[PDB]
Amino acid sequence: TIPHLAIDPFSLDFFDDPYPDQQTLRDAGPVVYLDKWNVYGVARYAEVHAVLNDPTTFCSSRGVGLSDFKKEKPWRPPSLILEADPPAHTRPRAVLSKVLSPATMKTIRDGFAAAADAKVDELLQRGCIDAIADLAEAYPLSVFPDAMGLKQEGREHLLPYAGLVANAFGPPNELRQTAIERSAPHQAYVNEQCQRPNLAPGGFGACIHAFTDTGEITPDEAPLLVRSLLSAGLQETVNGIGAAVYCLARFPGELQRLRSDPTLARNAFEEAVRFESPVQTFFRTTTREVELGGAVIGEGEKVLMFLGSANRDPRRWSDPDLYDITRKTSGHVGFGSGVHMCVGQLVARLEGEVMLSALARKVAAIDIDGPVKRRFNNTLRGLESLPVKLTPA
Ligand code: HEM
Ligand SMILES: CC(C)(C)c1ccc(C(=O)O)cc1
Ligand SMILES: [Cl-]
Ligand SMILES: [Mg+2]
Repeated sequence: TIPHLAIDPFSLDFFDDPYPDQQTLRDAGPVVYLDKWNVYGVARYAEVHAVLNDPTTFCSSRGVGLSDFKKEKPWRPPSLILEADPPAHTRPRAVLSKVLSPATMKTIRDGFAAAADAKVDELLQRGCIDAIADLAEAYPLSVFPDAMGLKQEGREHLLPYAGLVANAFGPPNELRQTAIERSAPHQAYVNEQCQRPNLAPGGFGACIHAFTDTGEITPDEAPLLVRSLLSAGLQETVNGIGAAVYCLARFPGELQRLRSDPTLARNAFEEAVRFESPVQTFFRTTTREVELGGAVIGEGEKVLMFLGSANRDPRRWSDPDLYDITRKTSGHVGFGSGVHMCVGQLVARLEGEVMLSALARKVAAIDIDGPVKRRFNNTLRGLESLPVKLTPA
């Protein structure tokens, strides 16, 4: 009754162009079985949304990668938020929500915007730049480590550690094996920066450590909560900003609309997150037998959610394969949905908004002027290099 498919969603060919295979996955049925990895798959919006919003049945504490923590040891100690279920998830989640709060965003917004404007001004002096290394990577690196309270030394480990974490959610393929082989220096750096003395006053990390006396978390939980922000706090936003620049380069009519109304910056970024979904896929594990999309799934089964596919499902979206900066983007699952929905999304959206606002006000044209290079990662979609010429307004 459930269709079996041989598509490998973690193959290099799939990463190179996932969209035809994602249509095949959607159109085969609401629930498929992926014989390559012995997991269930859901690629339509409806089932992805349903799974995300039923955490009791589709749990996260057995891992949100392929590996089942009841069967195998996690490669690093489990995240106290991403890899926890309610109720243990609840109070650490509340702490991170209050650390990355609206009030915090108000404190840091003016500086984040000034740094975005300064970066675009600097790039316009060069003209021909790499929109990944010089913009999508450089701008978050110029604001987020400082906002964390990290020292200057060792920041070159941050993006490698993030890529390692994302690769480690995948199956035991070459991408994952090589990531773990290379992991030791990045992991050593990140774990050390999680200790209270290494996080500057007033930053996100210091605030986590200050939140250890309310009955929500204890002092020995704060290092791993800092680790969560150093796992997820940079590379995903880098990919989203790079995706937005890629979209504006490929769809010049949308850059023209954005220039005419820079208040579209926040939705232009949200639409880039829907369109390119930096986090492509994520797993749950069933805790009991469940009926989903007419299929009966037993206990202890891995369920692979295709977030990027859900964000391009024509059952949910009109013209899903168009980049439309005035689209009603509410409801996309690029940040997840439900109790685990990205706790850092205010930071991501702030960074993306103020960068796209700077581009909207300062740049007249964005022309690709060199070979575009994709980065392959088991979980993340993103570019390695995006040569562009920037024309000033
Ligand atoms: C465009 C950028 C980003 C994207 C696309 C993204 C995507 C996601 C997604 C899909 C989830 C849900 C995981 C799940 O349901 O299992 C998530 C959760 C999370 N994200 Fe983000 N994220 C981004 C930026 C950030 C930032 C800037 C931070 C930190 C400052 C962050 C920290 C986290 C954490 C800690 C969680 C776990 C929340 C929980 O389990 O309750 N992310 N993210
Ligand atoms: C952004 C993603 C969903 C990939 C993420 C979230 C949280 C963590 C953590 O370490 O808590 C790691 C990665
Ligand atoms: Cl680690
Ligand atoms: Mg090798």
